[PDB]
Formats: sequence, C-alpha cells, structure tokens
Amino acid sequence: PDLQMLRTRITDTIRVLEDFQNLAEEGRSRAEYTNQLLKDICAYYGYNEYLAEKLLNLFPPREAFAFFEANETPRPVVIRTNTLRTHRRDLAQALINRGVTLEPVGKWSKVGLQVFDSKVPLGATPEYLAGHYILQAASSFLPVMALCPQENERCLDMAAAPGGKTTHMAALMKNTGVIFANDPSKSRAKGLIGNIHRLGVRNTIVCNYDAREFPRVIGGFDRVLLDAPCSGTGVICKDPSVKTNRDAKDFMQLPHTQKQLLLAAIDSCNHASKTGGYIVYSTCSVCVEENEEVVNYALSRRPNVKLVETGLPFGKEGFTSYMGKTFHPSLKLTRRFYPHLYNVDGFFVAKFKKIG
Amino acid sequence: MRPLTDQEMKIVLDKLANYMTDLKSLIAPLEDGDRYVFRMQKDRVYYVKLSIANIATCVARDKLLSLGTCLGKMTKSGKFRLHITALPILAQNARYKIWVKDNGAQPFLYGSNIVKAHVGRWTEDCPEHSGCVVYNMADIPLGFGVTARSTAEARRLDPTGIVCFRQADCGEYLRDE
Amino acid sequence: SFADPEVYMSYTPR
Amino acid sequence: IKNKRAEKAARFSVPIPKVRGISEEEMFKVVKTGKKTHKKGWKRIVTKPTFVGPDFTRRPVKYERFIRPMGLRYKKANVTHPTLNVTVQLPILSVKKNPSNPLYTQLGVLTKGTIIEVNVSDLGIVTASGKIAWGRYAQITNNPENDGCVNAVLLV
Amino acid sequence: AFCKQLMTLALQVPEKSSQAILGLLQDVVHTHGRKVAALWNTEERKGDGTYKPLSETVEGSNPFTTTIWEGELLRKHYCPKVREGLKAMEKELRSI
RNA sequence: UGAAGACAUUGUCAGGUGGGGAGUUCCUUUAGUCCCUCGAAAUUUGAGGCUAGAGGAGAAAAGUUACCACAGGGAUAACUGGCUUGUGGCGGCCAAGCGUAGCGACGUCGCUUUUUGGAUGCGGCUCUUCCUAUCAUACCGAAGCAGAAUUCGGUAAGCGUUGGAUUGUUCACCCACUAAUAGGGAACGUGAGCUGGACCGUCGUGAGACAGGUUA
RNA sequence: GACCCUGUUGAGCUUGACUCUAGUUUGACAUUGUGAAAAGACAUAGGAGGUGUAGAAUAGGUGGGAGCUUCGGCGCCAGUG
Repeated sequence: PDLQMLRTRITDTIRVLEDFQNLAEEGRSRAEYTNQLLKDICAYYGYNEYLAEKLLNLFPPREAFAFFEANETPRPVVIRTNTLRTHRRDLAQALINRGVTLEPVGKWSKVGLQVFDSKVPLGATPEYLAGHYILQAASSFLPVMALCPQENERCLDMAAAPGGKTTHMAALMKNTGVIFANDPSKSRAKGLIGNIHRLGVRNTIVCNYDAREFPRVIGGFDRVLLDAPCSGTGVICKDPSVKTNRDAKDFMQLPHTQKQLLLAAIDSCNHASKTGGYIVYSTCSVCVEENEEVVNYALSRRPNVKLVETGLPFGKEGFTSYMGKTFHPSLKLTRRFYPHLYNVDGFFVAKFKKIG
Repeated sequence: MRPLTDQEMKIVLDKLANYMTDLKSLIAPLEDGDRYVFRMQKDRVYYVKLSIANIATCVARDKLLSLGTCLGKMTKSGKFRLHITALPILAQNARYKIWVKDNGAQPFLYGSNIVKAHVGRWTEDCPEHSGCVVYNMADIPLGFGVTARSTAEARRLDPTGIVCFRQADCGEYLRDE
Repeated sequence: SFADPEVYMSYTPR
Repeated sequence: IKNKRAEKAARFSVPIPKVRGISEEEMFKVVKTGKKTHKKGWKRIVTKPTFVGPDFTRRPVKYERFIRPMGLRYKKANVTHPTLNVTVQLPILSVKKNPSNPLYTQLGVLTKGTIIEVNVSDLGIVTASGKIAWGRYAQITNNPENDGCVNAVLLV
Repeated sequence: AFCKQLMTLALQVPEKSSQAILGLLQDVVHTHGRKVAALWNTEERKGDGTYKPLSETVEGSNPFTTTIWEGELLRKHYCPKVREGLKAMEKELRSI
C-alpha cells in the first residue's frame, strides 16, 4: 500500500498509545491498537512479525520508532589509531593534511577518531598501509575497554575473525604477553592474520578452533573475551537479512550456543590470577533471548563467578526483570547500547570475575 | 610446527643479513630469560618468542595458522623470500635505506620501482645491488628492495631512471583483505 | 529526542 | 519494488563518507612511469564486459596485468523471474562460472550462458523455511559484448 | 638512549659534573630538537614495548617508550647552577 | 656445624601438541527405525550413539593449474573484397504455418525507464574531377499553414557552399557574417601539390645493465 | 598481434600411514608445620527488600478464594497486562 499512508498510521497509532486513556475509540482496545501498529510497521519497514514483535515489546512506542529509524540509518565511519605505531593527534594531523575530515569520537575514547568525509580512499592511505589506523566500529571499541588487558598477560579472544578487538588488546598490552586469537573460519582467518601483520602485532597465536574446545586445548588464560555469534539485531543496517530471516528456531539455536560459549570461557579463565580473572561477554544483539539470559545461566550454573562493574563510560543498566522471567539482581551492572540513544550499533557487554 | 634445520637457518639468515646489519640483536636473549626463535609452519618461516612458541605447541598442526611475525616463505626449490610482513624487522635493523617523496611513495605503494625523481634522501656509499628499505619523508616504513645502481650513478642518472627494484610494498595488505 | 546530549555521535561536523 | 526503492533512497539516505579508489588503468600508468623498459605486449586488455565488485583492490601477481576497463564493467543486470513472470534490475553479487574459460570466471567476464550470483531481496521470494532469499543463481542469456546490457534468467 | 641515561647520571653525579652533563644535553636539544622532543612530551611516548634500562645494546633499550622525569629531582637539587641549567634546557625544549 | 625457607624444587593422575625418537602393516555428509545418552526450553530443539556409501610405504618428496617470468619448439602469416547504411537485447502472451513435442514473424507487456522543465588522445591548407545520403537557390505535397516567419516530406548536383572561441588536435556546445556558409570518393600507397630498430656476448636476475661487438 | 606445447621458476591448491614416546604445555592433588591479620562459601536466629512496557500504583512467585469486617472502606466485576 501507500508507504506515506503507512507511516501516517504509525504516527497516529503511536500518539493513540501515548494518550490511550484520553484519546481513544468507542470499543477498540489497546491490544487492537498495538496489533495495527505491528502490522503497519512490518509492512513499512520490511520486518517479519516475530522480530518486529520482539523489538516492539522491548521498546516503548516512540522509542521503538526511533530504534527502527536508526536501524534503517547507516552508522558513522570510525577509525581506531594504533598505539603501537602512532597517536591520535599525529594521525589526525597527517590525515587532515592528506584531505580527510577527522575529529575525536568524544571524551570516552583516547584511541579513536570519526570521519565526516574524505577525498582519498581511507583504506589506501600510506598511514593505513603502514598500520597507523584500522577501520572499526565503536561497538567493537567497547569490549576491549571492558576487558582492559595489562602487560605480560595471557588472553583468549574466542571469536577474532575481523581482528580489530585483538589488535586493540595487543596495543593495550604494549606487544607483551600472549594472545590466543581463535576463529572457526579459515577464509576470515586470512583477513585476521592480514590485519595483525599490518598493524604490527607480535604476541598473537592465530588458531582455527571451535571456541568450546579451549579448556581442553590450553585453558588457564588470564583474561578472556567472548564476542559471541548472535542474531545481529544491532547490526541490521550492515546486514539487512536480519529483518526477515530470524524466527523462533533461530532464536532457540543461537542462545544455546551462546550459553555453551560463555561456560567454556568461564572454565578457560583461571581464578588464582595475580593480575586479572576477567571474562567479558559481548554481543551485537539487543534481543533478551540473546542478552542477560546467557548471563543469568552463567551465574546460576557456576556460582564461582560474579558480575563486576564494567568500568565503562556510557550505556544503560540491563533489565533485572522481563516478561515473566525474573533475573539475578546483579544484572543491572551489565550495560546496553542502542543506535538511537547512542550512534553505536546495538550492543551488550558484561564483565565477570572468577573467584574459584 | 617445527624448528628450522641447519640449511634452512643458513638460507634465512643469508637473506636477513643481505637486508640487515646486526643479527645477534635478533637472536640475543632478553631480560626475562627469553629469546626470539625461528619456527616453520607449512612453507612459511615465523619469527617468534620462545615462550610464545612453547605455549602455542598445544595447538594442533592443521589448526595453527599464524605465530609471531611471518618472515617469508621457503619456495619449492629451497629458496627463501621475504615479505612485507617481515618489513618491520628490516626497519629496526636496515643496512641501506632510501627515502621517497609522496609522488613516488604512492607509485611504490601501487607496486612500481623507485626513481630518483621520487627520491628525496639517499644513503651515502651504497653499492650497486644492495639492500635498501624504502621510507617516505615521514620515516614511515614503506617497503624494501634492491637498488639498481650506486649512489654516484644514481646522482648522475637521468631523473627519469630506475634506481631501485621493488620486491614488496605495503599495498599487499589490500591483496590479503 | 532519544539522544544523549553528551556523547551521541553526530553525522555532521561538530 | 520501485516504490520501495524510492522510499528507502529518498527518506533513509544520510550523509556518509562516499569515495572510490583509482582504476587499474591509472595504476598501470603509474607503475609504467615507475618501470621504464616496456616489454612488448606486457599489457593485454580484457575486451569483454566484466564484473568486479570492490573498487581499490590489489590483485595477485598472477592476474596483476589483466586490465578491466570502467567502460566495460557492469554492476546490475536485467534478471527475469519465470514463474513470477517479471523482469527487474538487480545488482550482481558474484561470478560463479563462465562455461568458456576458468580464467574468464576468475576475471568476472560476462558472456552468454554465464552463471552469476544475483541479489533477489527486492523480489520477496519466500523460501521453504519461511525466509526471504538474498541471493540466487541467474544465467546470462544474451551477448553483453554486442548488447550494452546484461540479461539474465533466474534459476528457481 | 644517551639522553635518558645522561639524565640519570646527572641525578647521580657530583654538582659540577652534573652541571657539565646538563649543559651538554642543553646543546644536544638545541642542535637536534624534534628527534628528542618526544622524550619530554608524554603524549608522543611510543607504545610498542617497555623501556629496558639494564639493556646490553642501545637499540635493545627502547628509549622512546619512556619519559624524562628527572627534572622533578634535579630542580630541588641543592646547586643553583644546575637549577638554571635545567631552566635553560627546559626553555629550549619549550622554544623548539 | 651454618644459610634460605612452608615459596621453590620434586612426585602421582587427567589431558593438548608432537614435520623429532622407537616399533608394525578421529571427525563430516547421505537415507532409515522416530532405537539410546548428554545439553537446552518447557508443551520442543542441538550434539553425539546404530545400520552402509561417500572425504581426509608415508617427512624423502609427490601430484596439479586454459595463471606469471625466462628460455625454447609447433602451427599460422596479412587482410576485406555483390562487404556496408534507420530503427537494442533478453523473458512472457498471441501466432499462418512446418511438424504430429520442437522452430516461429508483426505486435503487446516486464527491465533499461521517470507524478512537476563535455567527449576525444595524426592533423592542416590549395587545386582537378566525380557521387547524392540536398545546407542554399528552383518547383511541388502536408501541417491552426490568418499574414510574416517557418516545420516535415518529394523531384532535383544546374549553381554556390565560411569564420571565431576553446583545445595537443578534432568534435559538441556557444558566438559573428552569409542566400547558405551539406556530407563524401579518387579504391591495401585515401587524385596532384605543400606543411607541421634487432642478434650475439658478459655480468647479474625477486631486476636489469654495458662508449661491449655485429647487423638490415 | 594472437593460438598450442615443453623445460626451469614464481604464486596458489592437495597429499605426505598408524601406535607409544622425548620435548613442550594446561589443570587437580601430595610433602606440610605453628601463629596472627583479612576475604568467600557453609550453621542458625533474626531484620529489610523486590520500581523493563502497559497498568491508578514498587506485580518476589504459587495456592486456594466470592465476598472481607476494629464493620468503612474494600472486593468482585471493568480495565491494562
């Protein structure tokens, strides 16, 4: 039908839901109004009923509208400067002299810059070719800041296929220590090794493993990062398949794998660590079935681990309760990011300390 | 993974000494009683910490894909060739080094040979076919190669004349993407 | 209006 | 399909750093300025229409001297769905098999009867599991070298 | 590397020897400058490696991964002469 | 007899890797009973388990490629010559027929394609003659062609048929005259005239160099 | 110009048995005592608590329950879940 008419119906329905008690109909109910909104938004934004209903259930009407706008809108171009090669000011000065529009992403990061437009390809700059910066997203900035690594540590990245998080870790460990970068994909492991060598990381071990096998393989890591595979509900702009290709069986399969991966990470980290016993669970999904369900599972089936403060600038507290499921009260510490609040992909981070 | 044999070590060190001055610096022990060793996975040589090699021993041979810094590949005929991945170590210990301007740095990054029209600084007393690491005007390690002529010949050479032969450049990171 | 005034990444300079 | 495209491109379009790399002709001219002695016939131009994908890519030395011009590159094809009888313009995702030459299918040469990967998202094809297809096989069934357009029939 | 070790020596040598070393570094910073300004600006400190004081080789000791901190002790050194020596050296560092 | 110190060192099991030493000749997919275990969610799933097909003499090296570089060999050695011009390609529907499913024109529909108005990387000038695919001049047919000025088309080669700007040159556009300031051929040498390298040798080869020699 | 092949080289792909084991490496336990100072989990007896969205409202959860009595306010029923 007419997409302008569909949007007009969406706006009218949001207003009706805002002022249902005052502005209503003769006998039509709030359930009917929400059904009209759901059908309209599925027909306009090209979502399926299942995922659209989860997103509408998670957000209030107006905030849901903003969330869907943000999902339809491409996120900004951000570059992480390599501390192992240069620093932000010199890199920005060189890129500005080369003809690109650069400025710091904010006060939360000291090692990142935003590009407003360019005159030359940013992947073709001599600085990039020498490994002075990497094209990366703020959502991937956050997990390393949560798992700030120290020098001379042994760390395990359980899904490091792109390589940005691994290179961030090695920059903060100042090319000291050992990093175990794992990928289940060899074709993407090619690009991972390429980024590692371009950015100049000498403390890495690239392995092709299912991440559930690490307590068997080596285990005992000082710090563990788990960017779990997920639905991709926070990266809808980059992968528009999520809108119509995520249903009940998928949302049952993925969380089970996430549970097993988090349990493997917990078992692979060690308790008696002289410098850190931290596991960071991370994902780019906003769905509850993929968020804080895994954390409640972890806290309920290994009591030898506890949630700690993320030490992280921004975000909202996680959901202590939801549609019937009551969670462990500590999940308010886990923090959550949305594209419309913060112009960063929908993201979720959680920090664990082992105690036994 | 396995250590290098005597002939393999001799060949690798021959190339590395062709491009560098000090190599006891590369094999020298460090403060924590650790040293850099040489490893071979498939047909590629890897410059690694001994501690990293020992801790990576637990990884299966068919599932280990990288380790430390990839220094090059041993060819089918038993000949070692360096890589832009091996550029950094050449940068710490380069014997001969040649600087180029931006108008020659971009061509080199595209995969061309250095020209004295691109050169902006020389290394004094450089033999005809030696080992020169190519930098830009910001001392940024850009590549490596063998120069075509001596310093005097390059100075008296035509401004449009080949001075260095390209073997590796930083644009191969856009190959393996 | 759902935009944190301190650290929301803008699309345009400044 | 066109109305959906117009809505998205008219009211979900936002300023984004949008640039492109240089062409292989420019790269070849630069490396030739770098290399004086021109071996005779070192440049063979691919004179057939091609699909590439990315813009500033560095090719392996195996193929580094194959030059595919901008005038011959193609990005979209007129793809016909037979059962849902309709032809739409769709982007080309990849080149799967040129039945004339493995070198052609490596280079992305588009000839008659050539299997390519096409984005079929706009069609809204529902799969058996209930999902929307994001890529299908389509056979080029015209002579793109003689016709300044690429015509494909979708194998569904 | 020599600048860093010479600052340590200037901390730990008699007054006139210290003043001599400090003047030598004054002249070194005047002559070279930008090559060693990163040793005093901490935001240009290199992040690839850790400084190794007890190194066997000059290159083995990563000198650009540390910062010149010796001023906060040599400024309260008891010798007015070395005090204006630091003052002039820092003046050149600022006037680079 | 003295020093350090409940840390080292050491030992036992469970495992990971093992291109090294000694000895000998496991996972993945397919179909099935809805037969069993583990994990998850509660009103259903994932991984294993079973039946039997398909994948993975042995650290010396081996196989392979319409790919690259060098060297070499074989074939081919010019090429168009009742050639060329104004109307796209692809898929569906219709379709006299041929045929007894297959080939199928003219149309029509879908894509290219829509609801508000620089390209180019041998050129230029003079003269002879010819062609018409005619810019002008002559005569006609049609057009809301009132008049004037025109537009499209037809017969016509009798007679005439530029300059400027810009550009490396040309064209387009744009600007001045002018009745108008058309396009081409002279036949693989675009009528006549004028003007604006490859062989050897040596040294290297991740690659070239030689006031080295010879040669049409 | 271009096509096919051969040799050497480069780039890429595949193969290169099985069983123990050196080496290397992860985890658990043991020698092994005396104290002191903190931390976590077990033992009770108590005290205080539960704010995603919508809902009047800060809804641990489950159970019965149509009527509850400091005898006037509540229920139920309506919503909203």
